[PDB]
Order: sequence, then C-alpha cells, then structure tokens
Amino acid sequence: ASNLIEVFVDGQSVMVEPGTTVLQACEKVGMQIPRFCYHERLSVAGNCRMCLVEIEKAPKVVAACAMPVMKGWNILTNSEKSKKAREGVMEFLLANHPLDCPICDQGGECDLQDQSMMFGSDRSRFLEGKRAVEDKNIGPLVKTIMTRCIQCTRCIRFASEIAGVDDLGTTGRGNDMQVGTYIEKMFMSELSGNVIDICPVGALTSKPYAFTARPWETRKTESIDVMDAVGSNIVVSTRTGEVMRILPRMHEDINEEWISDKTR
Amino acid sequence: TYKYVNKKEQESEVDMKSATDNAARILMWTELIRGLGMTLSYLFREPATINYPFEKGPLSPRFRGEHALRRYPSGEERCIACKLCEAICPAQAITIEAEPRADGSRRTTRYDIDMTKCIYCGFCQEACPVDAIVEGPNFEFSTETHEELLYNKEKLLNNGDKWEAEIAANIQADYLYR
Amino acid sequence: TQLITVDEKLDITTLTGVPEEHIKTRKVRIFVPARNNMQSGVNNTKKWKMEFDTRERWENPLMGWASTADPLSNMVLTFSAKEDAIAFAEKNGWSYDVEEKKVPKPKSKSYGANFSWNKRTRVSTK
Amino acid sequence: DMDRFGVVFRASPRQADVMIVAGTLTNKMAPALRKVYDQMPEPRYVVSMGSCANGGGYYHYSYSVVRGCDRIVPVDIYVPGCPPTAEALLYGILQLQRKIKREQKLKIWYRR
Amino acid sequence: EEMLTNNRIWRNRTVDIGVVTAEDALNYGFSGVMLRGSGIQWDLRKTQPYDVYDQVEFDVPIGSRGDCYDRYLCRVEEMRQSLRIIEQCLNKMPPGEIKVDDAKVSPPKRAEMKTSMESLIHHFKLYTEGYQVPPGATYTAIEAPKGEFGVYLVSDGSSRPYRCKIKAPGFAHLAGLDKMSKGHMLADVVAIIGTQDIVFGEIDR
Amino acid sequence: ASATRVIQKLRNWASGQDLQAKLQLRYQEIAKRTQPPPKLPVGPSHKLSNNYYCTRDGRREVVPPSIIMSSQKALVSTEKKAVTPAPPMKRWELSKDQPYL
Amino acid sequence: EMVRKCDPHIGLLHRGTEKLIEYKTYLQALPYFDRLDYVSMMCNEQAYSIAVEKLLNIQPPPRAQWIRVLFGEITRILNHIMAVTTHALDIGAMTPFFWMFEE
Amino acid sequence: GVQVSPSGEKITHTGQVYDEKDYRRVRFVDRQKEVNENFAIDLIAQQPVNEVEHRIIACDGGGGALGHPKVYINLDKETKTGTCGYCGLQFKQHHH
Amino acid sequence: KRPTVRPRSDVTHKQLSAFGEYVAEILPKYVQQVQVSCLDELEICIHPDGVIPTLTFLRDHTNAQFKSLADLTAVDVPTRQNRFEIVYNLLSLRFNSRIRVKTYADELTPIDSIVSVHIAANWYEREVWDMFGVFFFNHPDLRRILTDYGFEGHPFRKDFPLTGYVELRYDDEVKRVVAEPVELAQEFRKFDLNSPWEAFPAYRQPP
Amino acid sequence: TSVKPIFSRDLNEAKRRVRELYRAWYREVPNTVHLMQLDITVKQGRDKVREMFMKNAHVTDPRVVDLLVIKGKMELQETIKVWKQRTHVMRFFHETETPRPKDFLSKFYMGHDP
Amino acid sequence: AGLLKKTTGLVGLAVCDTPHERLTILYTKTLDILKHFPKHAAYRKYTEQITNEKLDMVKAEPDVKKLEALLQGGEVEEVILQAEKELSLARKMLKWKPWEPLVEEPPANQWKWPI
Ligand SMILES: CCCCCCCCCCCCCCCCCC(=O)OC[C@H](COP(=O)(O)OCCN)OC(=O)CCCCCCCCCCCCCCCCC
Ligand code: SF4
Ligand code: SF4
Ligand code: SF4
Ligand code: SF4
Ligand code: SF4
Ligand code: FES
Ligand SMILES: [Zn+2]
Repeated sequence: ASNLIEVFVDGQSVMVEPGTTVLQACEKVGMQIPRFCYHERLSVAGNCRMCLVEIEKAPKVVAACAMPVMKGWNILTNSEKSKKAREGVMEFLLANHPLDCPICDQGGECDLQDQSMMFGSDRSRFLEGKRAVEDKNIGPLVKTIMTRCIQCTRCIRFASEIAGVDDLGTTGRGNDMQVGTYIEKMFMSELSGNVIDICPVGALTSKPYAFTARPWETRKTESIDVMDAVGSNIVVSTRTGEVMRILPRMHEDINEEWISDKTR
Repeated sequence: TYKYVNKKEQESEVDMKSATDNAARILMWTELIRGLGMTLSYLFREPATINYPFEKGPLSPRFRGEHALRRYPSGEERCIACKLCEAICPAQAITIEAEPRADGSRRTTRYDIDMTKCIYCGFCQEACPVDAIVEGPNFEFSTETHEELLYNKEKLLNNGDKWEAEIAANIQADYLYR
Repeated sequence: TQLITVDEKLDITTLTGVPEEHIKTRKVRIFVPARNNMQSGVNNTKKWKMEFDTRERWENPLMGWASTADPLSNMVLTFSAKEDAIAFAEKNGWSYDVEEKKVPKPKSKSYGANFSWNKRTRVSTK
Repeated sequence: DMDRFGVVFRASPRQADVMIVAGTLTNKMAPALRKVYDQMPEPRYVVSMGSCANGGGYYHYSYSVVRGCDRIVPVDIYVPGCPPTAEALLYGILQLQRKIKREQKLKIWYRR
Repeated sequence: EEMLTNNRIWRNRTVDIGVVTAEDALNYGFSGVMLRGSGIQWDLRKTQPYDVYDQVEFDVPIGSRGDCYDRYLCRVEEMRQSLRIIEQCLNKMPPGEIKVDDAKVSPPKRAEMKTSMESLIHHFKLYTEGYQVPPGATYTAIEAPKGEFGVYLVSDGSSRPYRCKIKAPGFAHLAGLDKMSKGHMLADVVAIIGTQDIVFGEIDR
Repeated sequence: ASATRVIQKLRNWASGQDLQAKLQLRYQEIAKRTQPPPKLPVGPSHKLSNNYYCTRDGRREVVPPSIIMSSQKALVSTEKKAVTPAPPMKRWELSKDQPYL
Repeated sequence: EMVRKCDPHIGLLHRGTEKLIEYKTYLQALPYFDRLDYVSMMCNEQAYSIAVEKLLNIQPPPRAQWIRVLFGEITRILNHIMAVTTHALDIGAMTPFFWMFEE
Repeated sequence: GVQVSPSGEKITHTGQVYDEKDYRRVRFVDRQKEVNENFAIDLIAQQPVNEVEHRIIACDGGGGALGHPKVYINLDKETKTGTCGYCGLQFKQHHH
Repeated sequence: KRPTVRPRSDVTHKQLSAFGEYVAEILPKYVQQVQVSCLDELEICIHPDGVIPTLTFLRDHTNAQFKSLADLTAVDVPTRQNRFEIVYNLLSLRFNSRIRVKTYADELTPIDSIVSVHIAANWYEREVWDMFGVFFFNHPDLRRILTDYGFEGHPFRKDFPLTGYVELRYDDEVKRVVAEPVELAQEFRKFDLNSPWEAFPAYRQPP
Repeated sequence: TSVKPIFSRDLNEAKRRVRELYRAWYREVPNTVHLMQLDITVKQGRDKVREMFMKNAHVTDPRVVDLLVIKGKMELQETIKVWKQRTHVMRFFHETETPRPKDFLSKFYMGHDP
Repeated sequence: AGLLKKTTGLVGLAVCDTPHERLTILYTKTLDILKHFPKHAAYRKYTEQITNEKLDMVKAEPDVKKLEALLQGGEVEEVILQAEKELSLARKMLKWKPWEPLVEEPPANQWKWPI
C-alpha cells in the first residue's frame, strides 16, 4: 500500500519497495543469487554477468544486481536459461584462470570454487593457452597476484567510495585489461586490508597470513577489537592454540564489514 | 534358481549288493582312507613355502607401504603446503605448518605423520596435485620404540631420497591408470 | 497409566555421565555463526550453533602438537531456533549467554546513482 | 611357514613366550589383555601388530579405545601397517629374535 | 569335501546340530545361509539385485535340515556358484570408464586436473570438503557372504553423514545362540559359533 | 613339475585326480610383472557440444519425499480393494544342470 | 558340560565407528566398511557405495559394476574359505586351513 | 648447508635447533638428530635461468602428468625473472 | 537414458503409496505423516503408543508379511524436544518389499519393546539403551551390550564428545587398569567444511 | 506440567524403590569384597555406596529417580554376577586421580581453569 | 490323488493331511470374529475381502498343488500358518481398537527433515 508492489519468485509472492532489485527480492524469499561483483555496500556494476536470471515470458536474461523489479514479474532462479547462463559465465571466467588453487591462500574460501561446484559445469573445453599478468607491488600488507583477477572492480569501487583514494583503476581494454595502478605506488591507507576481504579470487591477499593456514583448519572465535574505541566486531581464527589472523564481523551499526589495518 | 544339497535322497530301495557295500564302508572305514590318501598326496607335493628373507613375496607397483616426500629432478621439494593430504587423511595423522621460505616460495616447516594413526589408505598420494607425498613399497620398517614411528619432514625427505629409484619407476608404471 | 504432576524444571545431568566439572564450570555460547567475509555466501548464517568455552592448549614436548584436557573443545550442536538451544542448555545443566541474530538491513541500490548531475554518487570508475 | 622358524601358537598363556596384539584394544578388553600378559611367565615379550595397537590408529579419538597397547603392557617391537603384510610381521618376529640375541643377562650378573 | 563331506566324524559333529526352524529364523532375524539351510528361498542377489546381477546366471543352494552340515554344504556350493559367476564376469566385461563421468562426485583424472581449471577445482574440493549429498535416508542391503549387510544412512545437505548405522549379519545370528545351543554340549556350541560365520568387527563395530 | 613320473602317479592315485594338470603353484602360466603402458578410455561426458551439467545433474533431480496422511497439515487421510506393497514373490525354479546335488 | 544358558558379552571390540563416521565425510569414512567385516571387505564398500549413489541419484558405469561383482564373488570365496576352515580347526581338522590359505 | 649451533646440534632447513639450555636435547643423547643434508633452496638456486623468446611461457615441471599443474608466467619485467609457483625454475625473456 | 543419472521407475512409488494409504486408513489411531521418497522407500511415522500394534499388524496381516526385523536404530536430533527418532526397518519375503516405521522418544519418555513380536529386537533395544539412553518396557534382560561394564554416558548422543570423558591406563602402584580424565597428545582437529552457497534449492528452508 | 510416569506416580514410591536398592547393595558389598578379593574393608564399600547414592540426592522428578534406580540395578546385576572385575569396582574409589582442590587460590596457581 | 507330500522344505513345518479343511475352518473363524468389529473399520472390510477371496479359491480347486499356485502364498502349510496369524491379529485388533481418531498429534516440527 505504501508504494510497495507485488512480485513473484518461482510463484512465491513478496512485496518489495520500488527501486528494489531482483537480487534483493530473491533474498527476501531466502534465495541467494550468484555474484562476483555485487557486494551490498558498493556502487552497482554489471560486469561479471553471473547474476543472470530469466524473467517469465521474457526472451533474454537480466542482471539481478542492477535491474529494478517491476510489477507482476516472475523470477526464475533455477530454470534452464539461468543455469546455462551461469555455466557459460563460469567457462569464461575459468578460461584464463590459473591452476593455482593449491598455492592460493584463498583456497577453501574461494567464491569461484564454490560457485563452479554449485552453479557451473565440471569440465573445460578450453584447448588454448591462458594469459598471464606481471604482478604489482602495492605495499607490505596486500600481496597482488593478478593472473587471478576476474576484473570485478570491487577493489576500485571500494578505494574510491569508501577509502577515498582513487588510485586504482583499469589499464587497457579487451582481454588485456590490467586492473591496478599504472605506476608503482603503495596503496597504504587505513582501510586497505578490506580489499583483501572483497577480492573473491585471491589476487589480493595478506602477506602476513601468506601460506600460514587453510580455512578449514581454523577455529573461529567471535571477539572485538581494542586498538581503537569504536568496538569493531572481529572473528579470531586460531589453529592449534595460535592466533593465525584477525577477520572482521558484520555489525551494521559499527563496522559493517570493515576494520583498520592496525586492527587486523 | 535353486538346488538341494542334502535332499537328493529319494525313496529307499535296497539290495544285497547295496547293503554289502554300505557294510564294507562302515566296517573297513572306506571314506576315511580317502582323506588319508589326500593327505598322502599332499606330502609328495612341492610346498608353497618361500625362503624368507632371501626370496620374498610378490607385489605390484600400486603397493602402498611407507610414506616419503619426493622432489623435482632439480632437488626442489614438490610439496607446496596445500594441505589436501591432511584435510582428507581419515585418521588425522598428518600435521602441517607452512611459512614463506626465504626465497619466497610456499613450503612447509612441519610435515609430521603418526604412522601409528595412518591406515595406509593412499588418499594422500591421490590428493597431492604434485605427486609429492607417496606411499612407497617398503614395509620392513618395524621398530623397537613407539617414538620412531612418528615421522617428521626430515625422515620422509630422507626416505624419498632413499627410494626414489623405485618410487619413480613404480609411478611411471602406474600413472596411466590414474 | 494416566498423567502426572511434575511441576518443576527439567534436569538431565544425572543421566548423562557428565562430571560435575563440565557442568558447573562450563559456559555455553549460543549464536548464529557470522558470515565469513572472504566469501559472499550466506548459507551458514541460518542455523543456530552451540559452542563451549575454550580451554588450554599446550604444545606436546615430543613433536610440538596441540594437546588438551578439554573433551568438549570441539563440541558443536546445531539448532533451528534459539529457544531449542536454550532448552537443551537448561536441560543438560549448562550456563549460557545468548547472542541475537544479525540480519543485514535492506539497502536502497540504484545503477543510475552512479551517473548523476549534481550528487556525489557520480562515480569516475566505470 | 612359522614353525619353519620354531614358532608355535600355544593357546595357554602359562605356556606362551610372546603375545602379538593383533588388532584394536578396547577399554572393555584391556583388563583381560593385562591379565593374560601378567599370567605369561618370564621371559615374556610383546609385539604390537598394526596401527590400532600402537596408537589406536583409525580409532584413536574414540571413547572406547586405548590409544596404544603400550599403555597397558610394555612393548618390545612395533609392527606398522593396517594391516601389516604378513611378510612385515615376520620381519618383526626376526627383529625380536635379534633383540633376544642381544640380551646379555649373565654377563650383567657376573659384572654385578 | 573329500576330507569332510562323506566323513562320519564331520557328520557326527555337524548333523542334527544347531537346528533352526524357518519361522524362528525369520523372527530372530537371520539372513543368508542361516536362513537357507532351514529351507527358505531368499537371496538378495536374485531378489532386490544391486548390480549387474540379473545379468549373470547362478543357482542358490538350499538346505533341508537346518543343521551345521546343510549350512556347510550351502557354503561350499555358494563358492562353486561364485566360480560360475566369475567365469561370466571374465568372459563378458565391457570396455569403458570405471568411475562416474561426473566430476562433482568422482574426482577427475590427474592429467585433466593438471591442465583443466574446472577439474582442478573439483579435485581440490572433493579431497578437502567432499561432495554435498542431498538430504534423505536409505536402507540399502546386499547379500554379503555372511548374510544381509545393510546401512541406514541419514544425510543433511552436507558433506558429512548425520547418522550411519551398520546392520551386521552376525548380531542376530549370535543373539540366536542361546536358542540354537539348547540341548547341546560345549563342543557343539563351538560348532554352532562356527556355522554362523561370526566376525565381531561388524557385531561390535 | 619337478616330480618324476612316479610320485606323480602315486599322488594322482591317492587323490584320485589328475593334479599335474592343476597345480597349486604358478609356473610361468601367469601374466608378466612388466606390462606395456595402457591407453585408458574416456566416458560419455567428455564431449564439446550438448554437454551441459544442468542436463546430466542427477544429484539435483532429487525431491523431498511425497507425503500421504500428514495429519498436522493438508494431505491428511464403492469400497477400495485390499492392496499389497508389491505382487507376491514368484516361486523359484530348480536348476536344470544340478538341481539334486 | 551340558549347556543351560549362553550369555554372549559382546562389546570388547566396540570402537565408535558410527560416531567417527558422523565426524567424517563420505569418502573420508569409506575405509570403516573395509575395517568392519575384515574377510568380506569389498562387499561392505559396495553396500556403502550403493547407498551413497542412491542418495546422489547417480549410476556407476557398466565396467565398474562388472568389476564390483567380480570382486564381490572373490570375497564370497575368501569368506567361505575362512568360515569353513576355522569351523574345521575349532572342530579339529587343521589341513584345509593351510590348503586354502595358499589360495 | 647443514650448519651447526654452539651446542653442536645441526640447524635444519627450517631454521630449527634447540637452545643450549633446552632440556629437550636428551632425546638426542646416545642417539642422533635426523636432518636432510640436501637443502632444496640451495639446490634450486644452483639451477640456471631458462631463456625464452616468448613473452608468456608455461611450466608443467617435467614428465607432463608427472609434474605440476600447468601455469603460465609473464616475463615483461626484464630486470626480474619469472618463477613458477610450484617448482622454482626461473625464466627470462631472451630478446628483452 | 542418461548414463550418469539413476533410472527411476514410478511403479514402485505407486505401489508403496497405495500400501501407505492402506496402512493409514487401517491404523488411524497411531499413524502420522506417511511418506514416500524419490528413491522408492516407504516411511510410516507413528505415535509410540502404536509400536506393538503396528508391528504386529505388519507381521501377521496377510497383505503385509514384514516378519523379518532387519534393523532397529535411533537418531539424535537435539533440536526437537523429542530427540530420539526410533526406526524399524522391515522386510517382506512374500512381496520382496521393505518398509520403515518411525517413532519418537525422549530422555524421560520410554516406549514399549517388541520382543513379543520380533525376538531379533532384544539386542537392538539393548543397543539403543546403551547408546542413546532410551528405556524400553517389558524387556527380558535390558542391560548394556557394547559399552564397558562401568561406563557412564550414552555415546551416540550428539552432546557426547567423540573422545569421551575418561581414558584408561595401567598403574604399577595399584597393579590395575585405571580410568583417568582424558588428556590427548594431539587434539582432534575440527574442520569447518560446509560451503556457504546453497547446494540443493529443492530443500530450501523458507524463513 | 502433565507427563507420563515411568513407574512411580510420585516421589514416595520412587523412594521406596531407592530404599530397596540401598538394601540390595548393602547386603551385596561383603559377598563381592570376598569374591573379587578386593583389598578394602566392608565399611569402605558401604560408605562408597552411600556416597554414590547421595551424589543424586537433589533430584525431585520421579522419572529421573526411576531411571537412576534402573541403572543402579543394572550395575548391581553386573556386580552380583562377576561380569565386572575388581578393576571396574575400584574405579569408583579413584585411587589415582590427583584430587583437584576447591580452593580458588590453588586452582589459580595451577592452570587457567576456573 | 496327489498324496500328502513327503515333506515341506521349511524346517519345523509339518505336512497337513487335511489342508482344504483347515483353511475353511480358519477363514470361517476369521469371518465370524470380524463381525464384532465396527462395519466402518477398514480392517474388517479388507480382511473380509482377502479371506472370502481365498475361501472361494479353496472351494473352487481341490488340487492341493493347483491351489498353491492359485493362492500365491508358498506351500499350503505357510498359508495355514498365515491364516491363524491373521486370526490372532484380528483378536488383538478387536482389543486395541485402532479405528479411532489419532491419539495425539506430534509436536510442531517432529517430522521435519532436514532441520
Ligand atoms: C568266519 C570269520 C570268523 C571271524 C569273525 C570276524 C569276521 C570278520 C569281521 C570283520 C569286522 C570288521 C572289522 C571291525 C572293525 C570296524 C568296527 C566298526 O565298523 O566300527 C564302525 C564305527 C561306526 O561307524 P558309523 O559310520 O558312525 O556307524 C555307526 C552305526 N550306525 O566307526 C568306527 O569304529 C571307525 C571310526 C574310527 C575313526 C578313528 C580313526 C581311524 C583311523 C583309521 C586308520 C586305519 C589304519 C588301520 C591300521 C591297522 C594296523 C594295525
Ligand atoms: S583485483 Fe580482486 S577485487 Fe579487484 S577487480 Fe580483480 S577480482 Fe575484483
Ligand atoms: S582464486 Fe579460487 S579458483 Fe582461482 S586459484 Fe585461487 S582458489 Fe583457485
Ligand atoms: S595413506 Fe591414508 S591414512 Fe595414511 S597418511 Fe595417507 S591419507 Fe592418511
Ligand atoms: S597434498 Fe601434497 S602438496 Fe599438498 S600439502 Fe600434502 S604433500 Fe604438500
Ligand atoms: S588391519 Fe587396520 S583396522 Fe584392522 S586391526 Fe589392523 S590396524 Fe586395526
Ligand atoms: S553480480 Fe551482476 S554482473 Fe556481477
Ligand atoms: Zn614449474
């Protein structure tokens, strides 16, 4: 009544405010649509095209991360067209991705792995040669290995909209698009270690935590930070009576998903 | 389908010949003499006994015995601390601690195997994506002490440097079947 | 066999073989595990967990492994709601400190905001 | 062939000289094992066969397993495997033979 | 068989010994030879087949007197029928692959893991996390050489089973010992322990 | 095989069988220990066309069980006929080669 | 020597398999079924695999099934050997044990 | 190499050795400390740089399915040398 | 037709569903939530007051001759107030069909035994008691079956630690095997393995 | 507040059962210190019986009491019959368990445990 | 005619020299007892169906073997055993009275899986 509108998700109905996206509605009915570029706190960007769904009686697929929801739209999350779109996007993402999982600190907690296992195919028809990119050096905290970037732009949008640096971008075009700086420049702000958290594919990793463990080993203890007086919520990962790292928690009132480099 | 093992017996017909045959069987111990003959035949056969420890029992390349960490022909270690071996080891016998080697490579500091927990299942060498951890052929590695059976990185590396000439050939033989 | 008037609080300690130590001196934690920020998956933020207090872990002199005298060091129970976990804890005689569930707040999002005439939402990174 | 080496399974502990712990040792069975060993007459040796007996093995973290027979009895030789190849158990028997080759008891008595 | 079958001592030890009626067997929960030696027509390889069984011919041996002798004969003849089956399995063995061609359940080959990204991911995950199994519960049983071996497997939507009970042939067979031993001596009790093909790794487990 | 035409006769008579044709020992009648290399085949899901895992996903064709006589919810539950869980098991037939051992 | 009651006291070989399995994955739990009945291993692996496949809704391929049957029957032979020969031993006959263990 | 400590104990390739005051050295009394004398770091350093005329080279190690996953290495930075992540082999752009 | 997926026949589904209707309308006083699975298996859930009548009917009735008790289990689900889900898997040799009957119990809510129906259940009910703590009625000899002779606890309860609370050793002082509190040289390592991405949308739990 | 009773419709009948069990144990102790050749007196055994009984004196639900009595009768059976050896009987006395003190300060000096 | 079979295969199962009479006895007894049941009870209707069907089969075929093949119950002695079992069950069900509303409904989420 208060400008809400009725919409369906595989028949199930839900009333959503105008401007709401397909993704937010599918969430409002408990469904989580795949993602590599939408992060819930960053400007929208329809790059990965992994959020593709079909709308009933609609020919093509829409980007649920950016398409606002219209009245009476039925959203088919688990139909043939959506599945095949996801499989195609996974083929494309993994075409030029390096066989580095067993040396990638992101192993076991990689969104690419889990989304390939849950939404993609189990084979490769790529019979060609992959590419490679010369790694940057942006400081002593963030390790850059850019053969693994899936060009999601999260690092850029975060640096610009949340940290306020505007020193990261995309150099070049086409398949040779090189995310990063154009010159050697240390990206040492006080909200820099969160780019590690929002890079899903291990291109950006913690140099301290490099190689020291794997996510399944760690036991996760919910605690808080003390370096400041904000009271940032954190998770403390331990491995056989030893602190391995500090990883943030979610608290929309304090530290939505961020923490300072001093804290982590 | 089915068959009978002890219902073959049909209605009883008896003659003097049959009675006398059963009587001889019961009085001269026919059926036992046959077991005696079998045991006799076995006395004049060649025994299957091998002369251990000089001549030994056969085996196959796939035999999974003692563990060893291998190397590339350059001498560099194959392990990269990916930890699949300890993630799947269903006995929780493997223990690993990694750290950036001075040259920057991803390598281990700890790699321990409680060979009192290993069930010798082979999952670690089929999980290793670099054919580093293997289950060698050696089975004659008994000890007088429990502690000796708790291998570390140096022990496994020495075993690898001791059996490579055999491990590598058995691999070369078996790696097409996988 | 008709009904009976018990009229008291449940107590199962005496039937569980749990020592006085691990009932009186134990503080259970009831919570919904927080999402791992290395991932954008939200499927482990659904079921309520029950976790016990952490105790000592000392290196073994021989090898250097982690040892414990805590049997419940790795005890984890899964519940569909908060009252179920509270009931289980009360029943088994444990002390608990509950932690409400953290749901993200719904957020307005627009792809046009990135392209604006007068606001600061205007982004320079397409 | 065991007897080829002089080895003979006698069923009474009062006649045996060694016991091979050939499998998993539960808490409900440890008293009987210690009793039998106690009932074996000195000189008495023990051989742990497998990974269950040495350190519990595949059932190490169980509530009903002793993490090693070496907790209940003293062990001379440990034979690893799950299961140990009979060839390996024989290797262990001969290792025990040699250990006995190196007892030097009367020399000690004479040195006392 | 020459040593045993027609030997009057083996017979005097295994004949009219440890007798089981068919109804008592069914009730007590017997399975396999402990069921056939009594004359019950039942075999989970012809009924409820679980593999290329139903493509391979073989006969079920059946006893008349539910004694240790008929069970021994059933076992010998089951060995002979196993030879009959092995002959066919040898002569008609098809070409092809050995593990499901679905790399989200069965890991991919090494040469494909070391060149294909999807296969490497799937290997990594199957060997660290495993494969998620849709919720549900089964009771699958096979004709193990002891009898009906079954597993009741409960699954959440996870990589680990929530409950896995093993139904062992030998639990009920041993439960039936007090009955089958009634009116018998010690040596007969030994023979009865033997005729049940008792193994305790499945009974105690 | 080392036997010498007399022990063989003796043990064949004692056992009543022709053992020399069926020996408990393996004399070069076995596959070698060094075989050539194999070339294993590949399964059907190795194509490059009409191979989408959404078609060959059996792990996701599962469905929760069908519900009858759910009292707490819907689907609660001439005269009908007495039904069976299945038709009676047929009677077996005794073999044609050796039905009476 | 006439028996009036048998009270089997099992449990001297309980290990907690059914609980460790809960603490393992499926592959990571397979060897328990080999270790359960240790004379008819492949059959237990086969039962476990068949159950897991039912839950997964997959079908093993033909060659694999034929191999499963082959080795299942080989295990039947193993187990019947062991049964018959230990039966005999516990009854007195000792040679069949030695004759068939070579096989 | 295998260097010794003031106590005589050898320092492993992990940099580990017991301090002179550490009681844990009794386990090595009347016995030995097992170390691996072939340090892989020195060995892989002793190997030479493999030049190449292509800007992007692959490395499977050696033997194909007997080595490591095939990774591709960029060689634009003429001062540096590209090092495989699995093995330690170095590669350099020959023509720069 | 597809070689990886599993051939599915609806005939068995129909047979078992019809028989489930049969059982439900012939035992309304006890039956709850009959159901059949994608894999062809019949599951009949009941009130525990109906255990003996249901099992006796399924054994003795003519169109239902489930007179072999394959298994008898329990399942701890600490969430629900009645944790233990007791399961009766049965078999008909006359129809070559199986069936599963389920009840529910609690730490302080025992049920009746079925040894009057299936003698195979003596040891299975002893096992349930030893492992989960469920008490049965009119059981001839209800004691422990698998646990040690002085063991405290019910180990298959999810609340019971995998490694237990005590640990055994031999002490020369007393010359006996004694029980001491647990203390491990290597602590069992708990691996969090659940993927955070929904895997089967057919089982999605609506909020 | 309404539930099904196991045996006792009230705490008094459960107490009757508990007393029967106490009598059984009190009468059995001597026979099992004789048979098992335990190296303790008959008074220690009965003190231990009374202590194990008081260990659960705080209960008020008749169902918990009924189940405790069932367990006690199970143990008394295991003991009357010699199914359990002197080991399991002397497990009750904890002759080797170093007794942790209840003094806050000693618990502070040895370890971080409360 | 077809003489009393020398023996069944099942152990402890004696041959019946009056198989057609025992069956009639048992089925008529079952019917006579099923009348004390309420007429709306499904047990009564179903069991009457089964018993009258088998009774007509018996009255239509004196050949014991053709009867076996026509009755799908194995040997004629297994059929008699099952007849007396169904009779005892009829008595026990007259005692239990299962043709009544559900005694108690389950708690909210007792059969929810997963959970
Ligand atoms: C005009 C003539 C006047 C003279 C009068 C005499 C006329 C000749 C009469 C000949 C009689 C035959 C000789 C008698 C000896 C045999 C006795 C006998 O038959 O006993 C049989 C007994 C029962 O066998 P069973 O099959 O169980 O039948 C049970 C009954 N329903 O079972 C047994 O007793 C045998 C079982 C024993 C098993 C132990 C192991 C035996 C080992 C066999 C070794 C053989 C070597 C012999 C060496 C001898 C050298 C000294
Ligand atoms: S570096 Fe990481 S966060 Fe930045 S665009 Fe690439 S994948 Fe996204
Ligand atoms: S980002 Fe993910 S898929 Fe890519 S190498 Fe790392 S773990 Fe593997
Ligand atoms: S063989 Fe199996 S049990 Fe042994 S270390 Fe490897 S994975 Fe672990
Ligand atoms: S699987 Fe191989 S590379 Fe990975 S940690 Fe184990 S030994 Fe090292
Ligand atoms: S074979 Fe393995 S599981 Fe079996 S007893 Fe030996 S070590 Fe234990
Ligand atoms: S989530 Fe929509 S394009 Fe990336
Ligand atoms: Zn390389």
